[PDB]
Amino acid sequence: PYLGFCPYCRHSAPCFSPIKIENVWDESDDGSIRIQVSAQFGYNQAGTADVTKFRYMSFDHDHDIKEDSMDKIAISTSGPCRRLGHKGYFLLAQCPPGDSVTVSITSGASENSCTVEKKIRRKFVGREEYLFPPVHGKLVKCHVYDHLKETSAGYITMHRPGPHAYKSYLEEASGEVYIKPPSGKNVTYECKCGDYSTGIVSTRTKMNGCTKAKQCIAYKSDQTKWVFNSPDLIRHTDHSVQGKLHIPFRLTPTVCPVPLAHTPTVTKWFKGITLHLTATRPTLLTTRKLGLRADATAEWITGTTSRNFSVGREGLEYVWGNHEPVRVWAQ
Amino acid sequence: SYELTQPPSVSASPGQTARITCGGINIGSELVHWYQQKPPQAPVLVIYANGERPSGIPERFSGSNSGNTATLTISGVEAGDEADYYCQLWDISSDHNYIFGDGTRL
Amino acid sequence: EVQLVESGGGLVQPGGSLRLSCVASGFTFSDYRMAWVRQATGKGLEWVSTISQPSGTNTYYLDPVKGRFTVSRDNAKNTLYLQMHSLRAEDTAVYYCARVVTESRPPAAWFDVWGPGVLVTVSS
Repeated sequence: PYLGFCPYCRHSAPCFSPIKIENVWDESDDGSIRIQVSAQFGYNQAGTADVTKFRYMSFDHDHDIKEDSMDKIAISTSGPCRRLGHKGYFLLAQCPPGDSVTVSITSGASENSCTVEKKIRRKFVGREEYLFPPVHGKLVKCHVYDHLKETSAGYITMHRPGPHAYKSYLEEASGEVYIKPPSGKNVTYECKCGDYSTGIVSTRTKMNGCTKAKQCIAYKSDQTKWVFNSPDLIRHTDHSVQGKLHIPFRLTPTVCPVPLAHTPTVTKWFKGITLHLTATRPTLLTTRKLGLRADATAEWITGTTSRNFSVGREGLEYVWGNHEPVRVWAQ
Repeated sequence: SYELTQPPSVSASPGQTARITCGGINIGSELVHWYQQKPPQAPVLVIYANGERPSGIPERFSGSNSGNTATLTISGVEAGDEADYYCQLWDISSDHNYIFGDGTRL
Repeated sequence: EVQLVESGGGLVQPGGSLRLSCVASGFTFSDYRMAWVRQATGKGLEWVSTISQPSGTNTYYLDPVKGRFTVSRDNAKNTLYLQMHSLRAEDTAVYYCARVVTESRPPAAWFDVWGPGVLVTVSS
């Protein structure tokens, strides 16, 4: 539930927000995309698993963790996306094609959105372009993200949280620097006003020899969390791998339906054929001779047309879309 | 004030791995440092910052720290490892005190 | 070569005073915090005092040695100093003058270079 330096905020500019996307994945054949942010989805304050609500960073000087519900999160690239699942840092969602991806949290009028560029194109499988999986068609081998949230595409490492400096912990009065920790909290302070000097103060505390607040820093001794190795956070010195969590929504194998293009009409002339073809969408026709030279040809076709293809005594083979290979032998 | 406790002794024939533990309240939240001594020669730092070492320390030495326990792990013990070992930390809330452990002999 | 050499120790009566000197070489004496650390015979190492850098404005001491032992430094001759007053029997020990390497965040201090040490004995 840390904060990342999102490049594009709600308004126009970069900010530091809980909802920074720091990586995006779209290799799934069905168009589903896996997203990675700094929030913890499906978790309450203590981290207990509960789908209905999630936890995230809080815009306050104590910077505790505060929580919200599923219904107020939205995802969109060009039009609104549909959430397919969520766990911890990661989301899975189905999105319309677009050039960027945006995640927005809507706490009433507080609509905090983070946007990151990523070209997501409508992708298909098979040898025929199609908008939608056909109701009827061949069941061909495909690979798509598994909706099971307990799966694992891998593992990501996390480390002890690094520094989190503040100047609200500091205060200037009559050209003197004081540290004001939150009530009952031991806050680690360190400063250099000439000599370098460190310490921990749990209460309103003076420091001497200091006239500028820029020379001193204070921050909580917060080891009670684990943070992803993000580039947007200055790091703890002991950056050993202190935890490995799974990468849900493994890219699993399955079968997908793909369309069946028009059955060609063969029109034959001496040592050659004339295939009359219809294909509303881009369909791949490939051919190859069966002699010493394949002379293989490939072509993506739309509309209706006709192709004259010489066939020799050795023969010819062609595949029209997802149909089976067809072989011929001339005389 | 933190109190650092180590076992008074650890026995290890050569060839295996030896663990020496430093015990203290909530020492996992601080950075421990392990020093090795052959009396009367001055000790030598072998671990600092819970996971990393000065130059020249062989690859067998490693350190860890978590919760209430820090651990010095010495894989493949040899006769030369027989030494005194002291865990150290810098309790800065206690007026910049440098607290050492009681010590352990190998 | 980075080397720290102690001197000045010996036998002193209880209630006496002494001045331990430590000359430094091989590094910028003004750039590093320094310390005196103690080891009694058959006991563990125990920290005595630290003097900061470059001017040593802030000096930190162990609790019983406050008000009696004082650290000082001089960057011109690269020499650390510990003056002792009202010496007592348990001060009998070997003292190492130690260079201090301090890392800002998290605040952590560990000693890198030590001198061979010098003995003081406090007995009647």
